[PDB]
Amino acid sequence: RVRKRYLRQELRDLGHRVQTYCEDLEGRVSEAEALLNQQ
Amino acid sequence: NVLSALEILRLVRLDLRQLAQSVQDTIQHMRFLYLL
Amino acid sequence: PITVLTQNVLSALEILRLVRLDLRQLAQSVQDTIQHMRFLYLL
Amino acid sequence: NVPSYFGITQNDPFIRFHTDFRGEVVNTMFENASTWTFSFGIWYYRLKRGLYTQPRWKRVYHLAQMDNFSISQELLLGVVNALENVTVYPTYDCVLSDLEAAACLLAAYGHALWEGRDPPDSVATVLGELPQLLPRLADDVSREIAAWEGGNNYYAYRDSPDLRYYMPHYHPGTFDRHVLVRLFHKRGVIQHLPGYGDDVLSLWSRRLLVGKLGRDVPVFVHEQQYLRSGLTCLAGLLLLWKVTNADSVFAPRTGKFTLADLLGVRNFEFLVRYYIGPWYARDPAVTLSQLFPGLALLAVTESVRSGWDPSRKSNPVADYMFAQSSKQYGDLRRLEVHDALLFHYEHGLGRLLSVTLPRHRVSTLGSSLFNVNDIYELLYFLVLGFLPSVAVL
Amino acid sequence: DRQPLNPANIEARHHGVSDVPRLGAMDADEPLFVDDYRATDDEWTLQKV
Amino acid sequence: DEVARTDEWKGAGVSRLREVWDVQHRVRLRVLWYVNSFWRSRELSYDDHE
Amino acid sequence: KRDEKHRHVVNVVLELPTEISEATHPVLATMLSKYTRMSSLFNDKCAFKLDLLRMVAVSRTRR
Repeated sequence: RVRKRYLRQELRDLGHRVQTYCEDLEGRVSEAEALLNQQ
Repeated sequence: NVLSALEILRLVRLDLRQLAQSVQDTIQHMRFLYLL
Repeated sequence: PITVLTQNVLSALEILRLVRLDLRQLAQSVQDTIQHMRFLYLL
Repeated sequence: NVPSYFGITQNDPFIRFHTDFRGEVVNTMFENASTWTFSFGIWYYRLKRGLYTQPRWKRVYHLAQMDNFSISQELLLGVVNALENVTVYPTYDCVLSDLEAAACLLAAYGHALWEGRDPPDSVATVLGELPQLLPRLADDVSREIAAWEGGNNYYAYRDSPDLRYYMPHYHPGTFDRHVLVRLFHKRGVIQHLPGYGDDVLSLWSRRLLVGKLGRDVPVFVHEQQYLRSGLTCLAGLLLLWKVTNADSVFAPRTGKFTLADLLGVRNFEFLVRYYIGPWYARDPAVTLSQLFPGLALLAVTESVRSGWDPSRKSNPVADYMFAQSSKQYGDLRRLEVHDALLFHYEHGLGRLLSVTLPRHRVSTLGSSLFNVNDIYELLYFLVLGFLPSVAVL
Repeated sequence: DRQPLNPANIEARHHGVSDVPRLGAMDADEPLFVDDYRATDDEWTLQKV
Repeated sequence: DEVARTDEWKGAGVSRLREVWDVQHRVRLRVLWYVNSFWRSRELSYDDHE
Repeated sequence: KRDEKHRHVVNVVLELPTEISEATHPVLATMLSKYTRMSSLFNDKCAFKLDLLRMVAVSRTRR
């Protein structure tokens, strides 16, 4: 029970971190597109 | 030219969305399957 | 005396190089966390 | 006053080199003298042929031609780095080295023999006395092998099949059926091992390591991974002493490979003079794989040939090399392959020393896998980990 | 099941999209699936009445 | 004149409030962190090797 | 090969009649990608059958 609870928390934390990184990369790509298209 | 770069970056945005959604769905699936 | 178009292209290329590095960073972090969990909890 | 010269054999004086002797000799060999005709073993050739097909990796390995009998420097340095990294784990710093653990283990047994001699308070004396103390241990091991009943590996650790990590104590029974620990607790060296079906060792370790480790001298019996490391080191040391003393290097040369082609008393004593004392002096972190890479290579090859699997075509050295060379492998995954390679190496050495005549076994394996023909070539391969040979066939 | 439900143990239903892992968990007890609506005090009182 | 430790302790105040459960997740308690604790000034190292 | 996985999950998990197939049902074709990645729960065919039913239902709704 203890190990399942800890692993579940770790998995959810990583699922949040991957979303944060994905949004950061998406924002960088969008800014690059905006700068290249219309300054 | 810039149009090819713009199309490639749009594809990059789409693939980022797909990867994020797939990873969240996968972790949720294994959480409901085994962790319960 | 080059135009600002080339400068914008170069700055964009620098940003995309940074993105390229960050992708490898993400992969490394994911692998490290995966093996951490596998060692500790999954056993 | 650290010497920069070493002598593999008594044939030539102590060859002088500056620093980082493996890389130094590698680049000197590959620069000053032609290598396109030089060759390693046939096993190296089949590994080269298997590894050439991969397009990304062949660029690093520089395997331009499959039909070529020569090997580039990159693949050799990668293999030597893999076999050196097998014994040292950078993730956790080792408070005690395998040489120190083995030295303590043998000095505990010889305390009665050390009692007649003057009492030493440093490892610098046991390192000198080891070539005299260890033959008694070898004779005792042979006697216990003949006496105790029950791939005939007498040195195999009976670890649980599920575990694949070297670090822990261990599962009970892992040290069971291993003959040397039988001798050690029969002679009182290890009074009791938890999980078995101040000791003299503790006092000796404290005396010979209070300077290096300070007051804190961990007890070996409880922190028993040090037992595993020192036991493997001691087995390798005694086997290597037997190999070195078996035949003198003054025997007539039968293979074309010679130190000139490379550069363009007791047999073990020359190795003891520099490889044991000065190497400790410059860096106490030296392990067995640093002094004897060839032993590690032959043990790994023996384990691969025997078909043994620690979990129960795959080259564990190749897997480890792919591990450090690629960022896809995680820290714990690279440690897993590290411990798998360690398991293979220790199983191979245990299979080797369980043979009545290891001389024939090592000679045949060197002849069929690494072009090793006589004692001179065997010693050079053991010191360097590789044996270049001019290809004339 | 045994302990009070934390917000982590409460999951939101997703209607109109594929939700097969939830359908697999139908017989489970530890996660509770809710309809994303919350009952106001007035309708709570009327329901009790 | 000098300033008492109690005055700076009061004025500095807290900035943390966190819930911590026991290992078996039976009991939950809250931890307060004071920005004026001598805990800050120490050169502390922390690591959680697996 | 995705063909073998699709055929397995269509003929064993979903137990669908031969009259209905991937070519004839766009909703099934869209759903196949999601179902294939979930190799477990295949002993619980009812979940997949019910999910297919509700996807068809949401397909037919006026929104």
